[PDB]
Amino acid sequence: MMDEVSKELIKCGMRFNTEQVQGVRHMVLFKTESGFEWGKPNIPCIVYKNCVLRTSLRHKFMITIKDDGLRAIAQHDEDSPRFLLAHAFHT
Amino acid sequence: GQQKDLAALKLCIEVWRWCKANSAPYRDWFQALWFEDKTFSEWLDRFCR
Amino acid sequence: MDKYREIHNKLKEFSPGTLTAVECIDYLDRLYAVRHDIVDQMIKHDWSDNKDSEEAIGKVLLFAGVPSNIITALEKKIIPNHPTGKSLKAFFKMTPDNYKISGTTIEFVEVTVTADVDKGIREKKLKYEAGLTYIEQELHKFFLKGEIPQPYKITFNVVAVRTDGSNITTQWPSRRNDGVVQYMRLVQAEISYVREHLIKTEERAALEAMFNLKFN
Amino acid sequence: YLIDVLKKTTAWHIGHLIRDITESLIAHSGLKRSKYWSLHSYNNGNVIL
Amino acid sequence: KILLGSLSDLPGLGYFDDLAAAQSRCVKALDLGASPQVAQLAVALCTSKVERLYGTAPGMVNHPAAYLQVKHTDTPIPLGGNGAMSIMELATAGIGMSDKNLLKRALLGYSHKRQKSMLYILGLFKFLMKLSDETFQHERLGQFSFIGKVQWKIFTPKSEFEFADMYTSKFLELWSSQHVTYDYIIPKGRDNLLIYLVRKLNDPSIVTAMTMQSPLQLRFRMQAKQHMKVCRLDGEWVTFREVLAAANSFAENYSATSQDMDLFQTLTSCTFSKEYAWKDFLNGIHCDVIPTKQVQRAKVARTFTVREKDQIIQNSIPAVIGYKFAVTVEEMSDVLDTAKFPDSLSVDLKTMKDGVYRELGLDISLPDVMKRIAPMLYKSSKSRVVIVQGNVEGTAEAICRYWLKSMSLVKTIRVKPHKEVLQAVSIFNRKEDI
Amino acid sequence: EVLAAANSFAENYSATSQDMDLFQTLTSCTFSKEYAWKDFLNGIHCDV
Amino acid sequence: GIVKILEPVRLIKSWVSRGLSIEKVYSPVNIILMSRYISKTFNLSTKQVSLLDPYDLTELESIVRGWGECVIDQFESLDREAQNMVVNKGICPEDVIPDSLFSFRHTMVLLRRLFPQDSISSFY
Amino acid sequence: VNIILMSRYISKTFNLSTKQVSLLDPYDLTELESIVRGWGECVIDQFESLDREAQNMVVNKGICPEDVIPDSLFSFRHTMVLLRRLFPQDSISSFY
Amino acid sequence: IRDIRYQAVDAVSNVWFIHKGVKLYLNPIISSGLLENFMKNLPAAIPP
Amino acid sequence: VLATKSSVVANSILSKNWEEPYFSQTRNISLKGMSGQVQEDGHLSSSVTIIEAIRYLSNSRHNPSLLKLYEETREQKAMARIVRKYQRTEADRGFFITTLPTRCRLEIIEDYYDAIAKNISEEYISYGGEKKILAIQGALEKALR
Amino acid sequence: AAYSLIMNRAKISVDLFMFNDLLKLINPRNTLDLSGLET
Repeated sequence: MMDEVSKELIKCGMRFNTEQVQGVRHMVLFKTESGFEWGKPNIPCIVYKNCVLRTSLRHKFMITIKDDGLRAIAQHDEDSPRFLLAHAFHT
Repeated sequence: GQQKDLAALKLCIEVWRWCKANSAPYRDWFQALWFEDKTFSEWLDRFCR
Repeated sequence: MDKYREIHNKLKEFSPGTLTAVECIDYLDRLYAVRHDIVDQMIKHDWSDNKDSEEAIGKVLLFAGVPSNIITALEKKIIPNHPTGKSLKAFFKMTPDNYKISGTTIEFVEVTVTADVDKGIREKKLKYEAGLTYIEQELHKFFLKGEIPQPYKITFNVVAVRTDGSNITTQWPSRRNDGVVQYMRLVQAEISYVREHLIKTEERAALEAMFNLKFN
Repeated sequence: YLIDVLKKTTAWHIGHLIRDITESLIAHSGLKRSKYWSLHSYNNGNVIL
Repeated sequence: KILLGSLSDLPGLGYFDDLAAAQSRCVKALDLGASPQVAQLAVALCTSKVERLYGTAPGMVNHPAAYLQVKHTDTPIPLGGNGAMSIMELATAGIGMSDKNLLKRALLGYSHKRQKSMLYILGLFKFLMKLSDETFQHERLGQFSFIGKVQWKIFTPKSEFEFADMYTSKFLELWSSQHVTYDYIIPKGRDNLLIYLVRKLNDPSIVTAMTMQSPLQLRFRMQAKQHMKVCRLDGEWVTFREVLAAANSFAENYSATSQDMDLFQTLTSCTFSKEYAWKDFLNGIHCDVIPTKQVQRAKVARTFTVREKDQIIQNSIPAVIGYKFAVTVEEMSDVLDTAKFPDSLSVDLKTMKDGVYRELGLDISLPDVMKRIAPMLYKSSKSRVVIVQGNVEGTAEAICRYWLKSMSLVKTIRVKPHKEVLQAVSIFNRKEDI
Repeated sequence: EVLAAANSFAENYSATSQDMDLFQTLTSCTFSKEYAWKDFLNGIHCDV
Repeated sequence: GIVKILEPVRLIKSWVSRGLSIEKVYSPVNIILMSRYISKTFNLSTKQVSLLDPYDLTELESIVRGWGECVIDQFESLDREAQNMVVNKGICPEDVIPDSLFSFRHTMVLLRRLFPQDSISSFY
Repeated sequence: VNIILMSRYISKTFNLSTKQVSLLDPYDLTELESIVRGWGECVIDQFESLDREAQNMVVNKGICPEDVIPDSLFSFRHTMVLLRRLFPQDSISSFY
Repeated sequence: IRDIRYQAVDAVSNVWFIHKGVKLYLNPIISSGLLENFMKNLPAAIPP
Repeated sequence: VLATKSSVVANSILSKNWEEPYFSQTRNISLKGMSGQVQEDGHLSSSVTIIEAIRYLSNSRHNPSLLKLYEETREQKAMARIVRKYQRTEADRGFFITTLPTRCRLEIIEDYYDAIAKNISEEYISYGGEKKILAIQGALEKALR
Repeated sequence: AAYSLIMNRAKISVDLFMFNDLLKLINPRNTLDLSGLET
C-alpha cells in the first residue's frame, strides 16, 4: 500500500513527508529495516507524516491463473478492473 | 564408591551372622547371593584385596 | 467380494503388533460383516431372488398384496409374548435379511455365522418367530372375519453356519458350497491374523475387554 | 480495634488462667495419673489447683 | 459455626494433618461469608493451638530449629513448620502450597550457585518422601496435596470395628501394590470391592472420623503432649525429636541426582488439571483505596472452581490412569464400565504419554515411572460454592477479586490490574500452543 | 548497520529454555575459573 | 543383632494368602502357535525334567503358567482357527505374542540352555 | 567370521533366486546395499581359512543366529524385515 | 547394625535351606524382595 | 404442568442409573450411621454404612444393583433406632438411623422423586446451590407485577 | 558412493556384486539374479 500511494503521489507530483526523529510519544507510521510498522518508535528511524491509523475503517470472484500457477488476478465481475489477487514470489 | 562397598560389607556381615545363628551353606550361599553388579564371593575377594 | 479385497489391501500394509485396540475391533466388525454378506449372497444366488436391498416386513407384505389399511390398524396392537414388549410398528420397521413370496406363502429366513449354532438359532427364534406367529394369528383372524380372500402362510427358518463350514452343506445342500467355504476359511485366517498378530501386546487386555463387551 | 482493646481486659488473663488450669486437668486425666492425688498453683501462688 | 467448630475437634493424625484440617475449614468459613480478617484471626488462633499441642512453636521441646540447621520458616510443614500463611493463599492456592513454594525456591537456589543450605532443604524433602513411601500409596491420592509427610501412630484398637480384622495389613499392602488401578477407580465385583472396603475401613483418616467424638481420642493428645513415641522412623515407633534428628542426618549427607532433580521438577512443574497461577497473580497484584462509602448489597452463591479438566482428554484422568494400570480382565471391565468413552481410552493414553514426554524427559511406558509420577500429576477436581455479595461473575478470577476487595471492612478497595490475568495452564496447554 | 540489526534483534528477544540453560551452563561451569580469579581479586584487603 | 528361627514352615505358612496372583492376558491361538513352534523346533523328550535345574525349571513354569487354561478345554476349534490363520495368510513365527508376560529372547535362550542343539544343522 | 556366518544364514533361510533384482524397489535396494556394504572386501580374498574358522566356532559350541554381529552398523531386526519384505516366504511352512 | 538393604540382594543360582530335615527354596523369597521378612520373623503375604 | 415435559422427565428418570451396582457408589459406602442387626440382648446395634455394606458383601455372592437389592431384601422388616453418640460425622444429619433395606427403599423413592422434580426446578422447587434464587425471584416478580 | 547412487541408481554397486560372489562361494544356485551393470 505504501508503494502504491508513493506511485500515486509521484504521478501527482509530490512525495512523502519524511522526518528523522529519535522518538515519538504517539502512534506514528515508521519504517524500519524489516519494513513498515505501526506503533511508538523509540529508535531513531524515518517517520512518515500525515499517516493516521483509523481502526473504524473496518461475495463472488473469478480468478485467472498465470505463470503455471504462480500469480493470480481476480475481480468482482467481468467489467471490474484486474488486480493481482495472489502470488508466490515472496521471501 | 566407598558407600557401595560399605553397604556390601554390611549385607555380607548380616547374612553371615544369620547363617551362623541358623544352619546354612555359607560358601554355597556366598556363591549364589548377588549385590549390585558383584556376587558375594567376588565381594569377599575384593574386601580381601 | 470386493469388500474382502479392500480389507486385505488395507491389512497387508500393517506390520505385526502395530494396531490400536479400537482399530482391531472395527476391523473385526468389518470382517464379520463381510462374512455375513457373503453368506447372504450365497443364499441370494441359491434362491435367485435379486432383492439387493433388504425390505421391511410391512414392505414385504405390501409386495404380497396385503392391503395397507389392515396393516395400519394392526400397527396399534402389542405383542403379548414379546420379551421386551415391543410394538408391532417397530417389528414391521425392521428388515429381514431375505424374503420370498410364492402365492399365499411367504418365507422369512435369518442367517447368522457363529460357532455356537444352537445359541444363534435360539436367539434368532426368540427375536423373530414371536412376532411372525403373532402376525400369522392376526391374518388368520382377518381371513376368518373376511377381509382377505385367501389366508396367508408364514414360515421361519433359521440356519447357523459354523466358522469352518463343516455343516453348511447339511443345512444347505447347495451346489456352491466349495467356493463359499473356501472364501469363509480365508476370512477366519484374516480375523485371527489381525486379532493375534497386528494387535499390540500392550493392549491385548483392552482388545479382550472390548470384544467381551461388544460380542458377549 | 479488637485485639489491642481486649488485651488489657481482665477476661483475657482470666481465659489464659483457665486455659492453664484445663491443661493441668487434661494432663491428670490419664489412666495412670487419674487415681492419684495432685497439686498445682498459678499466678504467684494466688490460684491453687 | 465452622469458625467455632474449628477448635474443639482434634483430628489427631499429626501436626501436618491437624494444621491442614484447621486451615481448610477456616477457608470453608471464609467461603461461607466470613471476612478475610476474621478468617485470618481464626487461622492464627488454630495455628497457635496446634503448635502448642505439638510443641512446634519456638520455646519448647519440639521446635525444629533445635534439631535442624535450617530456618523455622524454611522447614517443611510435615516437620516443625510455620503455618501462619495468609488466608488469601490458603483459599486460592491451596493447603500444601507452602511446601510447593519451598521446594520451588530450593530448586531455584540450587541452580545458579550450588550452596548447601538449599541442598539441605532438598535432602529434607527427600527424607520426607522416603518416609511417605512406606505406607499405602492411595493416601497421597486425593485429600490435601503433599510431597511427603511423617506418619503418626493410631491410638485406637482395630477390634472396635467388626470387619477391620478380616484382611491383614500385609495382605492389604500387597493387594494395593498388585492392584494399583483400584487406587483411581472403585471396584465393581464383590471379590475386589470387599477388599477395597476393608482397606478403606483401616484408613487412619476414616478411623479417626469414625472415632471423632469418642473418649479414645484423648489418648493421642496425651501421648503428643508428653512427647512420647508417636511417629515412625523405619519399622519402629519413634519420638518427633528422633524424626527431626534423622531428617538432619539424612539431609546433611544427601547428594543431588539427575533423576531426583527430574522428579523434584515434576513436583514443581505444571499439573494435569488447568490451574491458575495464584503465586504470580498475588505477587503482581496491586490494590488501591477509593474514597467511596461501603454499600451493603445482597448475597448470592457462586461456584468457585480452581481446578478444571482439559477438554482434549475425552475421559477423566482417573479412568485413563486406571486403564493404563489395569492388567487383569476384571480390572479392564471395571475401567471400561467407569469410563464414559471407552473407545477413546487408547487415544487419551497416547496423548497423555506424548504430553508427558514433551514437557518432561520421563516416559510413562514403564509401570514404575507412571506409578511414581501419577499422584503428583493428577489432582482432584472438587468444586466449591462461595457466597459473594454483588455482580461477581461465576469465574475463579472474579471470586478472588471479590476477596481482594473484601479485605477492608470499611474502606472500598479497587484492584489496579482490572484486566483478565487468568493463567489457566496445564501440561498439554504448552502442547496446544506449539 | 550491524549495530542497528543487533538492536532490532534484541528488542524483540524472547526468553528460551534452551538459551537460558546454555547461559546458566556457561556462567556456572565454563567460566568458573575466571570468576574464581575475579572473586579472589575482589575479596582481598591491602593496607599500606 | 542375633535372631534365631525355630519354626520356618509355620513362618512361611503364615504368609500364605490368596488373591495376590498376577494374572496375564492370554491369547488362545498364539499360545498354541508357540507350542507348535517349540514342539517342532526342539526335542523335549531328550533330557529328563527330574535332573533339570530347579532355577531354570521355575522360570519355565512361570513363563508357561496358564497357557492351556484357555486351550486345553477347547483344543480342536482353536487348532482349526490357527490352521486357517496360518494357511490363509503368512504369520511371523516371532512377532506372535502368546501373553503379555511372554519374552521371546529370554524364552529361546532358556530353551536352548535347557535343551542344547547342534549349531551345525542351523548353519551347515 | 560373523560376516560369513550371517551370509550363510541369509543364504539358507531365504530364497534369493526368485525375484529379479532389476525390478526391485530402488528404495529398498539402497538400504540392502548399505547394510551389506564392505562385506565382500573382507572375505573373498581369504575365504577357506575363514570358513574353516567359522565351522570350528559353530560346531564345537552353540551359536544363536540372532547375536552374530557382522559389523558395527548391523541391526538384525531391520535386515531381516527388509529381506522378508523384498523376498516373501510362505509363513504356512513355518507354522505347518 | 542398621541400614541394611535386603531388597538389593539378588539370587543367581539355587538357594537351599535345611531345618529339621525340611528342604526350603529361598530363591522366590529373594526374587520377591521378602528377604528381610524371613530374616527377622516378620509378617508378609505370598501367593499360594 | 408435568405433561409438557414428558421427554425430559423420562430422560431424567432413566439417567438415575438404576442398573449400576448398589455398593459401587460413594453414597452407599460412606461413614453415615446405619442400624445394624438385632443383637442377642434384643437391642438394635448402632453401626455405619460402610460396615453394613461389608457385611452384606461378605454374606452375598455378588454385588447387586439397587433394584436387585430391593428385591432380595423386600421381605425384610424395616427397623430404626436413635443414635448412640449424636452426630459423629460432618455428613451425619438427623437423630435416627435405619437398616440397610430401609435405606435401599428410601433411596429408590428419593432418586425417583428427585429425577421427576429437578425438571420443574426453574419455577416451583428452589434447588439450592445453583438456581435456588431463580424460582423465588420469578414468583416475587409476578407478585409485584 | 552417494554420488554414484544419485546419478545412476540403475547400476548396482560393487558391494552387491561382491556379496553375490560371496553367496556363490557359499552355495551356488541361491544367488541374486544379477542383470544390471556395475558401479
